[PDB]
Amino acid sequence: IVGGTSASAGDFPFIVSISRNGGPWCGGSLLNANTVLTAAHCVSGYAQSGFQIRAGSLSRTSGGITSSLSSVRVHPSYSGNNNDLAILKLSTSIPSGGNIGYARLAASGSDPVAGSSATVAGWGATSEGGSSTPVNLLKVTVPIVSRATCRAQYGTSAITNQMFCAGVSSGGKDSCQGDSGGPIVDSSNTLIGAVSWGNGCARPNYSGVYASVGALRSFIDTYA
Repeated sequence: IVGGTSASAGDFPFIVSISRNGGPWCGGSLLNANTVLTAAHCVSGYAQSGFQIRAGSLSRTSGGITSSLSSVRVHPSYSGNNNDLAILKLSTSIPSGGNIGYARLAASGSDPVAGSSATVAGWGATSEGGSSTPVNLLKVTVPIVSRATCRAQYGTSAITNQMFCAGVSSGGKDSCQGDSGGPIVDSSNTLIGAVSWGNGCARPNYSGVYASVGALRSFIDTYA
């Protein structure tokens, strides 16, 4: 996260860190005791056993409850950056309570409205190409950018009906590498997306692009 502040305990009861090979990698969202939602690109085709989920902590490396993976399922229409969601099943069930809870999802068919506030969180870099990453979870609030404006930035084909965008024209506030798969929420803390892709991080006039939960509820609902 670029331009962020430290998340407080319980800000995102459902957020998980996804370590890979013992190191930082991605974020995700705990949907129920045995299921995490993340970005497909975080997991597709990689060795499953390299991943470890942690819930209930502001750190990636201690606190809360861990699990390995039992299975990975990417969206059936995943292609390039499009439809960038995956369902992970956990080898260890994670109970709600305390600072752990399960995500509530954006309604099917919903689409975040330009100008509304959104908050994104993760353990990723604090600058584009940064090598260091924070111990504790960061968050940042950015407005939704209309799909039309986002298509002006990236091209028409590049931004689909299963993506939405968020950021500020001046840049300086965004998700970045290592934040992929983690949550973006609306102002009510309802999960509206997963961190997906963008041109660099926090660049002027290049929004962050998010996989849209509202557009992808059939997949999520079927397999969660």
